[PDB]
Amino acid sequence: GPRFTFFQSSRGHCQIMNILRIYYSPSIMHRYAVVQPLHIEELTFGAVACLGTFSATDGWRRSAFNYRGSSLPVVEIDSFYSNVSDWEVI
Amino acid sequence: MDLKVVVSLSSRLYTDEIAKMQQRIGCILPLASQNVQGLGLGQVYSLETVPDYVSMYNYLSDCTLAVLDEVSVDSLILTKIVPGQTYAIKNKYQPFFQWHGTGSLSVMPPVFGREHATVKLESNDVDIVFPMVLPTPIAEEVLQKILLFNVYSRVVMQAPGNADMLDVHMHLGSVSYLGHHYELALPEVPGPLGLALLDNLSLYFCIMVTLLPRASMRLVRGLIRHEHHDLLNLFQEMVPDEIARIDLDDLSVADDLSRMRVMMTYLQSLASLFNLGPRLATAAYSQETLTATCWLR
Amino acid sequence: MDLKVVVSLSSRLYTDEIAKMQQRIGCILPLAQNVQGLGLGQVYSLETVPDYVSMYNYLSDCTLAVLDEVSVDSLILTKIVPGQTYAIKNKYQPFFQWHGTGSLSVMPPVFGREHATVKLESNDVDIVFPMVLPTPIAEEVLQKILLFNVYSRVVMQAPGNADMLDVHMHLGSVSYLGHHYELALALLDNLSLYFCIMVTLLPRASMRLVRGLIRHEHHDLLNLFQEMVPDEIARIDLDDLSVADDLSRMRVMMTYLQSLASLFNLGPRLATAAYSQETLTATCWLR
Amino acid sequence: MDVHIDNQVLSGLGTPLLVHLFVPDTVMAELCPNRVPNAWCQTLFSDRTGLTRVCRVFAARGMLPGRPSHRGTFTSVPVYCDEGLPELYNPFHVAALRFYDELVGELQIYYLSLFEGAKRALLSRVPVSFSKTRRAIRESRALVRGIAHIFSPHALYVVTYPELSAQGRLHRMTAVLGAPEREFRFLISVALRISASFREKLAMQAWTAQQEIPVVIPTSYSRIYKNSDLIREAFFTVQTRVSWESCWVKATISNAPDACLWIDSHPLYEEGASAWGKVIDSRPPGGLVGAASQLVALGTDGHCVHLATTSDGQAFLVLPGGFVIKGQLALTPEERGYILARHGIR
Repeated sequence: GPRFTFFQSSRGHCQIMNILRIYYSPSIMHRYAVVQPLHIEELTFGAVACLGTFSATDGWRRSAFNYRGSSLPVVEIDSFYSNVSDWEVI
Repeated sequence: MDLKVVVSLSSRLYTDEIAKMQQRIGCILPLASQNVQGLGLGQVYSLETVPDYVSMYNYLSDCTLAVLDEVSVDSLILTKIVPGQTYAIKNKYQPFFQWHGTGSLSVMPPVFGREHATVKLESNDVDIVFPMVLPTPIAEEVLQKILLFNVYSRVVMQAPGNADMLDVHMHLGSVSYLGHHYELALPEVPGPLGLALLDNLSLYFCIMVTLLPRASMRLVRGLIRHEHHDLLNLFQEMVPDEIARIDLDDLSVADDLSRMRVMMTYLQSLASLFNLGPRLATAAYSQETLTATCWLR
Repeated sequence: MDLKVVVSLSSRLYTDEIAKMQQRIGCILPLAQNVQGLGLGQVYSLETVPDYVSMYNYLSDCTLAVLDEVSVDSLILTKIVPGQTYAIKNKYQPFFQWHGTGSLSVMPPVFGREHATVKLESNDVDIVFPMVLPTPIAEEVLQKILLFNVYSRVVMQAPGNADMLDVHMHLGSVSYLGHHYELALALLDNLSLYFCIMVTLLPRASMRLVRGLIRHEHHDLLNLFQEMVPDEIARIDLDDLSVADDLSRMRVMMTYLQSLASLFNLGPRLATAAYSQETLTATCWLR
Repeated sequence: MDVHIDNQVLSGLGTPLLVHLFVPDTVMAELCPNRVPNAWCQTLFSDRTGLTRVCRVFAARGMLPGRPSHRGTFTSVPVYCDEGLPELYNPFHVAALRFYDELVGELQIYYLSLFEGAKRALLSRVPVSFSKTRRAIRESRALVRGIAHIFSPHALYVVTYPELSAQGRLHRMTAVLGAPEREFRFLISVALRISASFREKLAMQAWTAQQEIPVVIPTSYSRIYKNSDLIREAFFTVQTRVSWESCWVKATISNAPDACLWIDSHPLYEEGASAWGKVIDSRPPGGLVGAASQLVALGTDGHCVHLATTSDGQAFLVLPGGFVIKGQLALTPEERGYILARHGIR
């Protein structure tokens, strides 16, 4: 089943995808061993976009977003400068 | 908002180099965040390493650039690059490039030789080489030329009867400009990161060769069998065997749409790969005094 | 901060230019100021064929600007900074869509020459706006006109292998988010020329690069899993050809994929935030 | 098991048939020490010498066999020789490989040593690599067998397994001398004509040293070397058992890449297989003074006889003691073209 994930990066926007492929390569080595695409789609494996920037002077401080059921830790981003860019496939 | 970031040296800058740093005023230098080392490109491009122009490309693209405007002894003032401000940049680089095109600007590693961008600093244990500033079409042409050279010089070295080593160094060779041809600096081994870039490029290539729109094959066959175009000069009235053997099937339209869909998405991904290195949008480069208002795109 | 740029008209107008500019008071327009070098009237000129890729490069070259108000002698417009925001309305010859759409394109008008072109007889500038249209709409339209030009030129080439009805049922119709729009028709001839010579040199280039990069790494799991991918017939002929013409074909391959790579990026990528449907305007900022 | 499916799909242009191999790590240690290489196929003939087209072969080291009896690298031998029908075999037939990472070391292999071991062993779509599908299911021990290698008296391991009609027509193939003979006698012919050039150059001159290279020499040089003691110049011709590592042909292939030199070094009287074909530079800014320093260090090697070949058609012999005997190089361009085709491309 598909998934959404998040990436903090201190590098620039354009160079970040090539390092993401290097990180992401064991997730793509498991594909295509058991499946082979017909009806041709599926050659794309995920896509990345920019959410924006934030200040690295104050780092992310983990806090506790709790429901009444259980506990759930969360990464807090303070002084975020939001900028939605376009989808870039891998 | 602040732009003024002062950087101290650590020892007395000698008066022989204050003259040339007076000569290099308004140039661009890569930052580290202060300190003295790495404020420049000597730490990743030294004499010891073969210049791969890709790891230093990684460092200049990954780090925010900086303008050097004032040099004094034991203190020199820098100015960062933050998007939204229209920086004044002077083209002060010995391989000259007039910005008659007035296009978008591009920064590149010193591929035009070590001497043209270096400066010796006998005060401390730091030497500075400078990033090259050059327009968009020359930058992308020299980029594809240095990648094609580091991928084909190695296979020419792989040839046992390598009768022609100097064939690519004079055909590929210099750079394409109407004013002059300007010979560049050429590595012999591509380095690791260069082969990583060719690896991802060949990955995109072998993914995109699995889908070709078959109608276009018929068009280039018909135009070859029409008059030979000036754009068709690279064929010199010849049909390659491969396009003759991938046209055994007929012309369809159903697979053509999804073919073109994945081709748009992978060409935009390839453009995102080749829009690498920080870019400048130019408004009104003034010709008579060699200065340009530019902001970070 | 005042980003407003007045364009001084040479000749006095009359009421039709008023009615057409107030018909077109929302749409955007390029720049260099001067009245002549104002719009796409230096590239949509009828003294030549109005080409596509040079039009794209000229539009990406100069900055963009929105028109605000028209007087008898002045043409009040405001240009675009990537710092602050602006407003944008459609007021276009096709009234397609602004469906909350997080990305927007500015394409040159490929539907019709005079569909955007407000033609003025008092001054022969024949100003013409680029089409503002959202991004999947723009990609689908560019796909469906590129393949339309390939199919038209191949049925002009040989009328045996191509027809027109089964592609009019297929690629004359654009559809997006419950809206079904219609589009039909030598600039696209040059574009399809670039596209066809790209895909023609692509097998030789791809097989040369994979034979170059095939065994650098001596055991990678990714390398094998990407080299079992390609066509088994796309991997025969390299050493029959020499080095010089092959590398020239590589050079023209690379510069053409770079040019078309920026071209299949959708040009000046505007971005919308909140579209008010009852007002027909969107809040925009350059990105 | 990667390089076999690598070269199998690759060499379909210039080869109909492809044979897969192992190479142990002991059998090429005398070829190139310190694991300096990491190829190129050119199978010359036995009596139909001529010249043939070249084929590239890919390979890998450091990846271990499924046999733990020995642990070595991967190679593979293409076979494309037999005209029309491939059912005939050429017996007593060399097949040269140029294993390399940057052209050092050669690999001579037989068709008998290959095939006797081979018999002894036995909305659209993406298409799959077809030939890799049958190698994963084999995974067995009987596919690899031990072959007494003929050039070096060791074991060379082959791999083959019942793939398909190409390897199926291989194990039925048989058919009804001089493939190692011609290259050695060709070396002795060019060595005899060069020694004859030295003979006639010492004859037309006064039989005297010009001493082109400067060395100081002791007064007992006519004692610790005896009178007319050219017994090393005598048995020079037997000692050159190698040629394409030897500098003599290295100058002829260097014509395609002006002030260059290649030096062979043979010891004073059988100290061992010293070296063949080293480099004297003039291109980089080490310069002609560095060339002169390396040259006088060559000349002061008191227990090694050096032979110097130029690119422009001249041969030189260096006696230990700084004495130089001039000589010519002029050979018929048929042998020149045969040599540069034997290495690579004209």
